[PDB]
Amino acid sequence: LSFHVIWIASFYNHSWKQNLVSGWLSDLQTHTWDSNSSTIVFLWPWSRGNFSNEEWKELETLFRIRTIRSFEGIRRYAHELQFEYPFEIQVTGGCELHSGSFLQLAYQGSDFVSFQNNSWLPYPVAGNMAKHFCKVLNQNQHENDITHNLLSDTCPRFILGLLDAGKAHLQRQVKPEAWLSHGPSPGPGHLQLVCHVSGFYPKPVWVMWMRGEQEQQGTQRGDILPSADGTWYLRATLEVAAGEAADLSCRVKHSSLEGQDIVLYWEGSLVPRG
Amino acid sequence: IQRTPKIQVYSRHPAENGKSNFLNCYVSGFHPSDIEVDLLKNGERIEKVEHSDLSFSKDWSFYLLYYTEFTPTEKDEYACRVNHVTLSQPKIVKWDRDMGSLVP
Ligand SMILES: CCCCCCCC/C=C\CCCCCCCCCCCCCC(=O)N[C@@H](COP(=O)([O-])OCC[N+](C)(C)C)[C@H](O)/C=C/CCCCCCCCCCCCC
Repeated sequence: LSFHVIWIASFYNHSWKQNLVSGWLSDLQTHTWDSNSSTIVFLWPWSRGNFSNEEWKELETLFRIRTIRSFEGIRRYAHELQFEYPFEIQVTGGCELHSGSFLQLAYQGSDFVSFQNNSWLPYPVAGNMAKHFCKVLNQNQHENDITHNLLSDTCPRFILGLLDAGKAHLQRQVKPEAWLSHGPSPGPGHLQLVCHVSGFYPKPVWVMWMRGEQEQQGTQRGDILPSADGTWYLRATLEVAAGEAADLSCRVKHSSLEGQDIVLYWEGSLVPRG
Repeated sequence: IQRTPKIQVYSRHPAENGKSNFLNCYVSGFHPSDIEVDLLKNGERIEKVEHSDLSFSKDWSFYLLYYTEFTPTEKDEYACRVNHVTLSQPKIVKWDRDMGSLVP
């Protein structure tokens, strides 16, 4: 929900790093950072919001300065914090509105520290190094107040000119298509039937193998997977005894179909007929 | 702690010989973020494959989508080849498509 920013900082050795930053509206990517130019890149025309051209330049300079001090601070205190190269630091921070806000940092892919109200606190399991890291992070209270204001002030502001300006994207309806295939891993004397569902948006979707009106509770639904065009994909499989795949159908329900379910039948060359 | 990639291969549309389509390789759940992903046609690397910007899930494991526009024919097989620090050697996952009726 709403908006968050993610930061991927890879410290390969003391003299080599990589830095990736991107902004997300709900689950949609809306911005990227080009660290070559130190520029915020707008993936959609509406990802600017109503924010003035020059208000973005200030955010860019703040981002750019906070990044270079971040990489230098981490490398200065790496041995103090027992950070051994190579290591990765991930951050995600953002907000909601109506409401809520968050900012969390991981070291080597595990919870490390997070920002609560006005200061950084260590996750208890992260141990003494997380406490020592919070000493450096809480060095300057003014910098912390600025971090607070980005989460509780700037971030809801940003949705306020973004979710309205681009809900037309998040609320569009794109009908799925579906198709059937043979699954590659059946057990002996059995078949795996595969129902592919592709091209749908938004994400929520219903898919079941059926025998007429009877849902087949052996239907194993996969993860929903992304398509390059922003739509979603799902595979739903059913294991059946051979010959017992007669009268089976895959049924897809989706908001975009307005009750007109897609129904495909295990039939024709799939069976195969005579 | 290191986490090995999950690898899922899929097309955007049902396979129809001679119809352009998109081939996808979704790699997810891995850590650290360095990874090598190639799409293969008949065992050989496809040039100029696209991928999404690196991102990560709530549990901090990374994920990427690799894809390319392609046109299958009956004689072609496609796959996704992934290398990662967790892998002794690159893992190849085939695109599973049906050829249709086998025997005339
Ligand atoms: C990409 C598209 C973005 C679109 C955004 C539009 C809407 C934005 C809405 C919400 C955004 C929320 C973002 C929250 C960002 C969290 C910032 C926390 C980082 C604080 C860094 C300290 C500041 C500073 O500047 N830190 C430095 C200054 O400290 P100092 O003691 O020298 O004080 C200055 C005194 N002076 C004399 C006046 C100059 C100091 O070196 C810290 C080092 C900390 C070392 C650890 C690094 C921390 C890792 C976190 C990095 C996160 C980077 C975020 C980028 C995505």
